[PDB]
Amino acid sequence: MAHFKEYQVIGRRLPTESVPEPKLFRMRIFASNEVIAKSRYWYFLQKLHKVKKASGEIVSINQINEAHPTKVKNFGVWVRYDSRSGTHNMYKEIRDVSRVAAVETLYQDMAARHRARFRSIHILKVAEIEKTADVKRQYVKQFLTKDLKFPLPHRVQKSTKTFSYKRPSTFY
Amino acid sequence: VEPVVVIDGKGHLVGRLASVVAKQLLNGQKIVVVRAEELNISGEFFRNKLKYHDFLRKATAFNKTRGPFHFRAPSRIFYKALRGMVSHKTARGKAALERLKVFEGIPPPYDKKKRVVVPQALRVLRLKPGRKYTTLGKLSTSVGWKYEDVVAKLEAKRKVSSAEYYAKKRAFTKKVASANATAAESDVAKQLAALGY
Amino acid sequence: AESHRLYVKGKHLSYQRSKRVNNPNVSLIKIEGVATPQDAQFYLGKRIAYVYRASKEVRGSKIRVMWGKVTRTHGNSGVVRATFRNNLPAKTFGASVRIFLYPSNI
Amino acid sequence: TDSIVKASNWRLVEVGRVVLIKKGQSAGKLAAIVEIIDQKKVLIDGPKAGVPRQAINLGQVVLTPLTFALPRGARTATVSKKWAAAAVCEKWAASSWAKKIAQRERRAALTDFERFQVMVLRKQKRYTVKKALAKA
Amino acid sequence: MKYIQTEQQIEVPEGVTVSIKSRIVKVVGPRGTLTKNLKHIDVTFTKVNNQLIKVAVHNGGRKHVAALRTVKSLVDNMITGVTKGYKYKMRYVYAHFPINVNIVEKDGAKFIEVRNFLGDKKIRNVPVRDGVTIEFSTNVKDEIVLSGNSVEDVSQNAADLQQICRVRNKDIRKFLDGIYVSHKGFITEDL
RNA sequence: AGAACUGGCGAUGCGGGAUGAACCGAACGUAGAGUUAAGGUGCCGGAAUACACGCUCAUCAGACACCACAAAAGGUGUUAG
RNA sequence: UUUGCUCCACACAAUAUAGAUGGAUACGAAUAAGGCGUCCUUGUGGCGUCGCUGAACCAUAGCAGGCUAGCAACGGUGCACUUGGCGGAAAGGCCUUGGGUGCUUGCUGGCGAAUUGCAAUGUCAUUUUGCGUGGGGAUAAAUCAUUUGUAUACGACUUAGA
Repeated sequence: MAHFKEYQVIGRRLPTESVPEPKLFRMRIFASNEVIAKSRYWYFLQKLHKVKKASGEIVSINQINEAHPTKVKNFGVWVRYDSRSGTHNMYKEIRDVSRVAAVETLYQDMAARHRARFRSIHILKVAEIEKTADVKRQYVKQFLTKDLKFPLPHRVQKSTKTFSYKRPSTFY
Repeated sequence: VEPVVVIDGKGHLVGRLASVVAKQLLNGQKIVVVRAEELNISGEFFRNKLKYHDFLRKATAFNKTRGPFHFRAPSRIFYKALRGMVSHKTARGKAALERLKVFEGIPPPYDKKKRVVVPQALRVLRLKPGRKYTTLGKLSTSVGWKYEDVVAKLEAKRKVSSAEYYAKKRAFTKKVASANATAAESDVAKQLAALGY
Repeated sequence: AESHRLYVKGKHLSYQRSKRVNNPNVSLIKIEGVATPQDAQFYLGKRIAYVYRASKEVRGSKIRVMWGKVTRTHGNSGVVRATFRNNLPAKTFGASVRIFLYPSNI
Repeated sequence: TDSIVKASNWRLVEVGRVVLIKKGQSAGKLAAIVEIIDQKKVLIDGPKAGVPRQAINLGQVVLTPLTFALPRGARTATVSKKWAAAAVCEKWAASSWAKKIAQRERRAALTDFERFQVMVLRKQKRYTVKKALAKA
Repeated sequence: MKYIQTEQQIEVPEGVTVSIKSRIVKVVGPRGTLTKNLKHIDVTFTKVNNQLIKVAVHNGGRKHVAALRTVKSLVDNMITGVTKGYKYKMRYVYAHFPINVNIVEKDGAKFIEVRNFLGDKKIRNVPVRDGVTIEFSTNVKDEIVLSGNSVEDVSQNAADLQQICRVRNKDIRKFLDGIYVSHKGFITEDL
């Protein structure tokens, strides 16, 4: 659609005479529209038990908005997927801009290295990094200093006109 | 708008230089590339060498009339690369060849006029901080170039002559620029400095 | 002004051929100075007549009337598919055709 | 005997760097860099404009040769009321670095009546040049 | 991990400072003045306190990373090559028969004309680059002075001068007449 | 190699995968305009060198399996767990 | 062989078109990078300015740019000559000095506009050649036949011949 947001999917199974108020399952599924998030909810929760699968109801479907988009810190999401050569329980600590943008950038990297299938990407708990010490990443702390200057080559010159006295160059 | 568009070879590529040119040659626009000796590529001289081991068939592999189809002389000829981007089999490219007056090095005095460039023709907008350098002057010399110290000498004679011409060309226009700031105290820069003039 | 002109000299591209199906009924006028389709909304609805001449004097010298009209937008570079009346050739065209700067919307 | 480096020193980006948006919905509006994210997409910030920050690439924003003294923190409206302390917008319209932008912007807003009576507003100065081309 | 900068404190004494523009470095020194072109690595220097040099080197995830150390070593070769120099004291340890080595002069190139080389009557005119003086034996038997003012102009030619008498059948243990480097010392004895 | 059912070819075109009587879409009325999927967007060839996020240095480069299949054992070319 | 052909000037008519409607505007080199101005002991120098593409400069005011005068002038632009330079890749151009004519909208008058009936690719441009006046300059070749035979299937190159 546009961007994988966050929704609130809550289940209750069958609050009837059989099992009055089971456990009320609730997670934080990250998906685009309100269609994929429903299936991934059943995909991440395959530990359900013998009741009925035809009872695909939602307690209160809504939309968990991005918590503080301007707040830029460090987060960690455990990457898990089952390929054909086995599996990989990975975990990155890349500096995320928001709290949901990490998932979008995850599809730009994991599919660029080990070719992660879209029907195998698992979503677990999202960790949060505030202080140092526990930070085992060097490339993250290096880019996070104070009053640091650096030159930047390469420049954009998007044009189509066949007339120029500028003599194109790259300086930024 | 303009009848003939002349493109200079001041640090230009090969296939990238004939990008928007293909859209012009199909329209019958005269475009000429000057200074073939001044051709740089954002690559390497290393790979660019083997141009004979895999370069021949389907004609008469020894003839002089119906044998090979060009591709001979310093790799083959920068002229062959421009044809492949134009519908040669149709007359939409046949008449284009009459417009495409690209020879070698110095053509008829067209470089002494307009030297407009194409945004995606230079290597300056396409070079990685660490990419090797390519020299056609050494590439042509690699396979035994004829006029090595001749062409380079002829080009040098024009650079010196232009240096003496640009000296007086920047002279008379200097008096105009100097009288462009001291003559704005009247009624010219007191009502035009708020509209764009 | 040593020249009179109320038209734009936009470079033509081609006509309406399609994949492997031929049906010359749509032109492909390309106006320079336009990079966005949103700026191609000024140039809508005008006579375009392709530049050519005749031979014998039948109207005054070498004049044979043609007609055309600017249609909707095309592509992303502000390409205009200004279809003509019926005189839609295919003789390897592509030139600065005369586009007619209104029949003013405003 | 000294080292002495010539130039080629581009405007270094650090904590506190006023920029400008050329492409996007906020094209033409002034912006600035308060907090640096990483070695990629800088976190710009428009002062007198009123627009939330977003992930904008370096291809849609360029640096400007103007510096100021402000801390590091992704916040906009703070850099607006206290802008009087570190003013630089007055120099933006004073220097001849951003005058080329309004040169084509204001000219396009001009009508045909104000773009036809300029020939006499350019010959009053040109006449003093013609006499200072051969005689002076 | 894509480093942003890898600055290195380069200790440069006064009197032998260099000129910095684009990618060209000037060698300033009383003992010969030479230049050097660098168009394959793309480096950039920055002055902040005359002696020390603090710059910014990007790209740290391929082969670059620390592309300052590979240049710093070359800088020292231009500083200690114009002051301390590089005198490769090579000793000619050979028996067999007294080889009559006579170096002649030709177009200021000084082609080493080796007459009667272990039974060979071939004149091997080895080209000698300018910027290095070559003498003979004075007090010590069999000794050649390779005192130059560069590295790629002295050591580069010395490698070709050593492997110029390569034999198909014979090699090194056939006769103890191999030209080996005794000690790669310098011109200045104190330094 | 030998059965039941079986979207086509056989007996059916046009478009498209460079090219294909066997695959996908479409079980063929005659113009124009508009709207999908498959197939695309430098030219050849009717189409934006339109944008953001990764990675690489090969004197056998690479860009659609079926369709003249390659595997195991290595290495001081690099990135991310 | 019914005095023709070439160069400058070009009456009245044809054969054209790969698309004319301000204008094809000369520094070179480099991109982990420059140009211009000023200063200086003239260099790998310093200071200042410019850069984010041609949306910048030049050019533009009268019937398809008409017929006059005055003021502001001793500039600028175009056609037709002469003197003084330069050019060897398809050179076939550029600039300067010394005269005359038309024009010269910075500012300031008068006359002219139409009847064409709101526009009709609404012409004042050019590839080549031939046929009528003549002001200059210049007074020619090849093939067949025959002869010589280095050449020779029928041809061509090398023959002789006032």
